[PDB]
Amino acid sequence: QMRLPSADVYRFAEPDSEENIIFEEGIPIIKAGTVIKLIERLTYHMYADPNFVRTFLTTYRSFCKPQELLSLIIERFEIPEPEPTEADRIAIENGDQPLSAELKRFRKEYIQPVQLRVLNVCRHWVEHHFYDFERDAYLLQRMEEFIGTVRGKAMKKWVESITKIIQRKKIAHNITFQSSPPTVEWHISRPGHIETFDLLTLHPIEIARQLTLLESDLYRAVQPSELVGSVWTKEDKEINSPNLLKMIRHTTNLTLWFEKCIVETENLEERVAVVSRIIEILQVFQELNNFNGVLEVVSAMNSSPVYRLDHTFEQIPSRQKKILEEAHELSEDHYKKYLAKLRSINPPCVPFFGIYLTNILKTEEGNPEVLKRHGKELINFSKRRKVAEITGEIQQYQNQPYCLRVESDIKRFFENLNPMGNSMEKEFTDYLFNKSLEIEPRNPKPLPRFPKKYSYPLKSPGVRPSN
Amino acid sequence: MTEYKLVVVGAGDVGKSALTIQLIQNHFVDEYDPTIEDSYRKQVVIDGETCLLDILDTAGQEEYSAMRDQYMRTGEGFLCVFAINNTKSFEDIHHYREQIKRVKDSEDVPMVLVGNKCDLPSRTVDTKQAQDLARSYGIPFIETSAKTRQGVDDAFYTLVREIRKHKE
Amino acid sequence: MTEYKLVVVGAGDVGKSALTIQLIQNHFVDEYDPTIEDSYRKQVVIDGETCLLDILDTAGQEEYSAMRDQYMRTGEGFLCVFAINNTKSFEDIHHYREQIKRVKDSEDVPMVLVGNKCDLPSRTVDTKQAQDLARSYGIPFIETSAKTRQGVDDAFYTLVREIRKHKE
Ligand SMILES: Nc1nc2c(ncn2[C@@H]2O[C@H](COP(=O)(O)OP(=O)(O)NP(=O)(O)O)[C@@H](O)[C@H]2O)c(=O)[nH]1
Ligand SMILES: [Mg+2]
Repeated sequence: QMRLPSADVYRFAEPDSEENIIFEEGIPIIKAGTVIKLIERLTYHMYADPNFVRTFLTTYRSFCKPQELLSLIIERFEIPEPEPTEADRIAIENGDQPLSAELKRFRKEYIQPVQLRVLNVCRHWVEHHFYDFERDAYLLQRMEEFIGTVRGKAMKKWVESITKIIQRKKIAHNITFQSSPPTVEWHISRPGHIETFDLLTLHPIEIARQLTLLESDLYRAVQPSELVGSVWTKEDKEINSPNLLKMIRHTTNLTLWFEKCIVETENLEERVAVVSRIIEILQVFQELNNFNGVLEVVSAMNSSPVYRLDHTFEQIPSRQKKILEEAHELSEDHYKKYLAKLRSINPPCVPFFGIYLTNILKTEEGNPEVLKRHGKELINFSKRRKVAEITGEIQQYQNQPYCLRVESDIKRFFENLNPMGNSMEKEFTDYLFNKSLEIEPRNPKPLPRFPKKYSYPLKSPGVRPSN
Repeated sequence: MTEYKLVVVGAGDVGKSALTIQLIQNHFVDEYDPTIEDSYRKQVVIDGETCLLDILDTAGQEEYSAMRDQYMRTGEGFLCVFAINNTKSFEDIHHYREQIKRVKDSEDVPMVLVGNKCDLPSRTVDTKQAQDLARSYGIPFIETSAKTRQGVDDAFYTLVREIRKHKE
Repeated sequence: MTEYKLVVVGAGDVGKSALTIQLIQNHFVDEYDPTIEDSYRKQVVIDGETCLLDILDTAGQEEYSAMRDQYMRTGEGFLCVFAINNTKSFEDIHHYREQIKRVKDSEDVPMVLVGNKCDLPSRTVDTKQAQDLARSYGIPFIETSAKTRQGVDDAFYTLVREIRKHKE
């Protein structure tokens, strides 16, 4: 190959061996390595592995401090020239202008790629994972000291880019659609009257479209820094993961709201009309590929207060019972039928964090932090590559937005949902169940008739849009 | 080959994911992949009869509080896991048992109280108190340690035996 | 999902990054910053069969990113982009195609010529001229603009059709 600089003056020139790095059995996939090797493969010169830059920078805070990583990036960027050969010295010794046959190759195959990928890591680090520099104001200063050090007309355009990004990130996305958004669909409730909004007054579609926009927005705000450390379960959940916990707590609100609407409707004829309205909404969630909503209506019909309502489910038309059995099969058998649906759709999506949270958490517990081979402790990069495949599977769904019109009046009604009221989690769950024992008492007690509650008609406009 | 559906139930700080893993990772801890089907499904021989365990462990989804009813409905037997360290997790077992009871709608549900992280010191819960609680419920009690894999097999096997007994 | 490793090649300042972000995130970037290596991942359905595009974004600055031969080794189909208001980048397509064939060591590599920057009133390159170049290579020709999101969804989808025909 080529004569890399001496391993004494340059740490990263040390040759690969089973005591440094382990490759998984055309780009090699590294199973483990010492830190020095990981930054060597992060900015390797032979091949381009732009996943590695994203996999390393997401998960490296377990094994390398942010301050220590940047010290390795400086040491990688400053590559010393290899010692000249004897003939090259003879020109150098006598003052003759040396041909530099090997140095000319070295600067084009080793320095130029490696110095260029180091700035790629530096700009990728600043642009995406900027929270490292905000927390540590000393790190940003060392970052800007390094950028000023970069010299040459080559790579003088890039240090303009990193600097532009830093000044943009320090002080802190218009979307273009090929198609016009479909027009808002209205029902008994008329636009602008927030006081008359409810489950039956609003059109089934527009409940489902505004919930999809509301839930998509909460899904697109979840950054990988709130998942990679298994941090949402730690005692700093509200500081580390405010975006993720706002989406979980929204999904819980709708599920209890769907429970509350079903069991609080005393009259059987009304209640059947409500349960059918919710299933019509669950049907639009499947059209919009809003799988979070599908599993927050399915989770309401499988809840203990609502599952037992066997009288109100017999009166549902068999068409809408076919939807609920189809929608409930997504969650059966460890989400096997839902995982196959998530990978065979044209995504605008709202996937379900239920299964990305239980995979990130079990991947971090199961696999060992370090691999010990030949008596040396290598960082288990296979553990942190599996984790970054999940946080990299979240992001391939966050990119594409929805082509739906945001209705400010409805979207405010769903952000301000308080099904619990002032009650606590256990009291409400009991309050819903006991109210379910009141409206359909357990056998053999009779089913008592109850007064009608809603004044407006209960005919459902249907999942079909008006166009 | 009967397939028993087991569900691990507990709080988020009692380390139940470690319990499921230690059941599955019996040989080596070099590798673990929760996505593939072999991670939550294990074929085991119990009392001379072969059977299959399909364990629904939902660690990390503890904040999805409304979806607990849907998860516990799938399984036939349940583990109620409480950390010996956390005295708070001990009074939380009652609610998990009550919820399991009203989901399956039956007064007697195949269940096994499990005490996790038993090996570490600062045992805020005594063995006698947990044994008394299990006697009150009528369910077995098992002490398991997530680190040393001590008693995990006992816990899952005793749950399987309770599932079999409730069937007959 | 079958995975397609698209590679976006082209001269500098033609819109490879704006055209790729426009497909991925549906938002147009106006600030111009040179890109060494970007990799974007998209899942789409193309002709009914769901595929996962792995769109590697290359660098366009000659002599300022000399790793070009490294990207072309790993790609399946290429997307030669030139800016129609920029004549110089149009002739450069021939060098890119020559550099692609040598690396892939074949003369039938799946390619698409894409003429970016349509919304700009100045036209230093005519559509008739570009199609004539596209006709000789046999690769199709797509007329795209990143700001108005015209043809950007058809440009990448066409290249997947070209790879699909080539693969069998
Ligand atoms: N008006 C207009 N401007 C465009 C269009 N496409 C790209 N641009 C602009 O032209 C410039 C090109 O940006 P960019 O997409 O980054 O080009 P690039 O190919 O990535 N440059 P490089 O290859 O060095 O990375 C940017 O200012 C971008 O906003 C278009 O269709 N219309
Ligand atoms: Mg670019």
